[PDB]
Amino acid sequence: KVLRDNIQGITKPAIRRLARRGGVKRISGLIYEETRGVLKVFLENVIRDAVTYTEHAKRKTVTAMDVVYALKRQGRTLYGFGG
Amino acid sequence: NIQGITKPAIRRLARRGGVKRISGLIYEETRGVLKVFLENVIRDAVTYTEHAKRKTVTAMDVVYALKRQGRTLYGFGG
Amino acid sequence: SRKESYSIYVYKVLKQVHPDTGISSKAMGIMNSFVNDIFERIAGEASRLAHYNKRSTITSREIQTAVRLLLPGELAKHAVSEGTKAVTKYTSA
Amino acid sequence: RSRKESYSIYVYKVLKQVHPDTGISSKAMGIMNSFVNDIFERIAGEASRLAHYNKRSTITSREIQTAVRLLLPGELAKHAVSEGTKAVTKYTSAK
Amino acid sequence: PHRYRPGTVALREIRRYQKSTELLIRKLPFQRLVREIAQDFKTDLRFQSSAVMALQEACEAYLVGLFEDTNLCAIHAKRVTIMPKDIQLARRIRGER
Amino acid sequence: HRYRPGTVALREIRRYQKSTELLIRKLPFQRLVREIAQDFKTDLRFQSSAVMALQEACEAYLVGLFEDTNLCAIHAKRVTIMPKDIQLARRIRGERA
Amino acid sequence: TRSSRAGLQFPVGRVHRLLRKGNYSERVGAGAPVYLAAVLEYLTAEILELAGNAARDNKKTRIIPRHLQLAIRNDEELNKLLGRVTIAQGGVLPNIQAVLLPK
DNA sequence: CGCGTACGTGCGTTTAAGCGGTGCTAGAGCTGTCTACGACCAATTGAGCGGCCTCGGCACCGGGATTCTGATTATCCAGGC
DNA sequence: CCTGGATAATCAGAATCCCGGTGCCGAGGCCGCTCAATTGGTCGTAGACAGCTCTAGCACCGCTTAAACGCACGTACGCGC
Repeated sequence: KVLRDNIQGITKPAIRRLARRGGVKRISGLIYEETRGVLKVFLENVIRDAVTYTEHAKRKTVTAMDVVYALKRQGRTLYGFGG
Repeated sequence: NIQGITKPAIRRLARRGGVKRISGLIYEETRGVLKVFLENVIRDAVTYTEHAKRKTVTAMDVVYALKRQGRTLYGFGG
Repeated sequence: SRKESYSIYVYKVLKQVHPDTGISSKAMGIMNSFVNDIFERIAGEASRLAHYNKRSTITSREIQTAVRLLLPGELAKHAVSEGTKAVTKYTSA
Repeated sequence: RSRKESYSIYVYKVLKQVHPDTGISSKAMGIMNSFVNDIFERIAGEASRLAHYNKRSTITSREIQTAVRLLLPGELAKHAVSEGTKAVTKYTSAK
Repeated sequence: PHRYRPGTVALREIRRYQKSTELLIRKLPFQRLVREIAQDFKTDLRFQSSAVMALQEACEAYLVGLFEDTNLCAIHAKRVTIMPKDIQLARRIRGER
Repeated sequence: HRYRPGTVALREIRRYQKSTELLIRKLPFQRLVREIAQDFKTDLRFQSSAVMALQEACEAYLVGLFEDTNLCAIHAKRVTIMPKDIQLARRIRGERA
Repeated sequence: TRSSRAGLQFPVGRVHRLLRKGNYSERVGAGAPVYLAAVLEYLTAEILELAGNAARDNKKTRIIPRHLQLAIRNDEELNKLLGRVTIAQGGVLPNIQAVLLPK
C-alpha cells in the first residue's frame, strides 16, 4: 500500500497537547503546520542515520538499537531502549 | 583585571556581531559571561596540565579544553 | 542466549539505599543504559587523555581526571573520594 | 631536535593541483592541518563506533564508507563516496 | 448554561499534561509517518514497534522542549501567544537548520 | 557638521565585520586569564599561543553571542540589545540553566 | 609507496599507521586508509578550491585565514560540517539586519 | 489607550484510533566450516621534515585631495479655502 | 491668497583614495639526514557464507467508542498609534 499525507496524521490537538506539556497557553493557527514541518526536520534527520546503520548491518528491519545509535549521533540520546 | 576588558573592547565585539545600540549593563553582563566561559575553559586546561605533570599550560591543553566544550578551535595544533 | 546487564548490581545498590523500594522494568532499562553511557563517556575521556599523554595504558589516574573533567564539582569530588578509597582497599586486600 | 610530522607538503600539493598560481600562509596551513586531523579523528571514530556496534573487529573500507555517509552532508558525502570508491578500486587494481 | 473563560482550560491542560507521562501523539499516524519517511529513504524496510516507540518518545520530548523555548521567546516578544517566528528564532539560537 | 546617532555604529559594523584583528587588547585579557588560572592552580606558566587561542575562542564566542543577542533584541521589537536578550540567548543555547 | 598505486596524493602509510596506533580496532583493513585518504583529499580539494576562489575575489595570491573563513561560511555544506568549529583569525561574514539599516 | 479580530470554548457530527483474537512467512538469529586478508617481525630504502636562505607581499601609520553624503536654508508649485 | 510638502539645489566637513618610509618579517624552495614506509614472508582467526531454525513483523478482519472536525459565538489578546 502507498503512503501519502501521513504528516497530517499528526493532528492539531496532538500539537496542542505537546504545547500544553511544553507550557504554551495560547497557540496561533499557523503553528500546527510549521511545527509539523519541524517534526519532518526531526525525523528525516534521525531515520536517515538509522537506515545508514541498517544498511551497514545488512538488515531489512529497522531495530530499536539503530534508532538509539541515530539519537546517539544527533546529540539527543535516549534512555530505556538499550545502549 | 575583569575591568581590563574595557567598554570600547566590548563595543568593538558588539560591532563585529552586528549590534547597533548597546545598553549600559551589556558590558558587565558580557564581562560575567566571559568570566564564566574563561573559568570553564581554563579549568579544563588546568586539569589537562595537572594530569600532564607540567607547570606550563600549553596551547594543546587549551585546544583540548575547547574540543571538550564543543567549541573546537582551528589553528593551534588540532 | 545470555544477555549481560547490571540488573542485580542496581538491585543490590537499591536495596542498600531503599529496602522497601523496588524498580520497574523500564526504569531498570533506563538505569542500565545510564551505566553504559557513563562507562562509555569516562572510558572515552580516559582513552583521549591516554592518547594525549603518549601512553598506551589507562590507570586509575586517567579515570580520576576523566571523572574530574566530566562530573560536576561536588559529584566529581565525591566520586573521586569513592574511587580512591576503592583503589586503596583493592591494593591493600 | 624533535621531528614533528604534519600535512604541509600534501595540502600544498593538493592546492597546486586545484590552484597552481595560489599560495597559502602558515596561519592558514595550521588551520588546514587541524581540519585534516579533525576530519580524520571524526571519520575514524565513526568507523570505530560502527565496528563496535556491528560486533566486528575489522574496520574495512565499508566502515569508512558508512562513516562518511553519516558524517558528511549529502552531495559532499556522495562525492566523497565516489572519490573513495575510485581510489579503493585503483589501489585494488595495482599491486 | 456554563461556559469557561478563555485561558482556564489551557492552564488546566498544561497542569494535566505536565502531571502525566503518556505519549500525546497517537501511535498509528506517527507510525505511518515514520514508515512514509523511511520509505522515501530506502524501500522495503521493516520496523520494530519499540523502535517506533523510541522515535515517538524522542520526537515528543524534542517538540516539548521546542515548545518550551517557543513560549520563552514569545514571552520575550511581549506576547502570550506563540508565533512561527518564535519557533524560527528558537531554532536559529539553537543552531538548527 | 553632526552625524546621526547610529550611523557611525553601522560604519563600525561594516569595518569590524570585514576585519580579522582581535578586539580585546592582549595584556588585560592575559592578566584576566592568569588571574582566573591562579584560582585553579598556583605556580602556572602560560605559552603565548595558548593565550592567543583563548583570546580568539573567547572573542568568537562573544561575537556569536552578540549576534544571537541582536537577533533577540530585534525579535523583542527593539534595536538596542539588553541583558534579557543575553539571558534568553544563553537559555535557549543551554549555557545558562 | 601506496599513494602512487592508488591515484592519490595523501599517504596511505601515515593514515594506515594512525588507524592502527589510534586504538580504533583490533585489525584495520587495507582498503580503509585509501578510502580515508581519498575522502580527506576531496575535502581539502573543495576547501582549497573555494579558498582560492575567495583569494581571487579578494585580489590576493596567498590564502589567508579570512579566505578559509569565507570558503567555509559561504558554502552551505562546508558550514554545516564545520558548525561547531572556530577558525582563528577568520572573522565573520558581512551581515547587517534590515532594521539596522537607516531609512 | 483603543481597535479589530483570532483563536479560546462547547457541542453535534463524523472519523478512524485502539483492541486483542488469528494466520504467515520473511528475515533476524544461532551455528558450522574454511579461508584470505590482516598482524608481526626483519631488512631495506627513499620521501619528510629540520635549517636556512631570498623574496613577495606587507602595514598602519601620516597629511594633502577626492569624494559623498547631511544638515542646511531656501524656493517653487499646486491644491484648497 | 495662504499654506503644506516635494524636490532640487546648496556648500561642508567627515570619511575615503593615494603615495612615501622606516619598519620587521615569513613564504616557500633547496640541502640533507633518518627513521618510518616499503616489501618479503609466515602465523592465525574473524568473518564470509550457506544451513536451520524460530521469533516476531505484517496483514486482515471487525467491536467499540474515545478522539478529532467544524461551526458558531465572543472576548480578550496582537498590534497600531
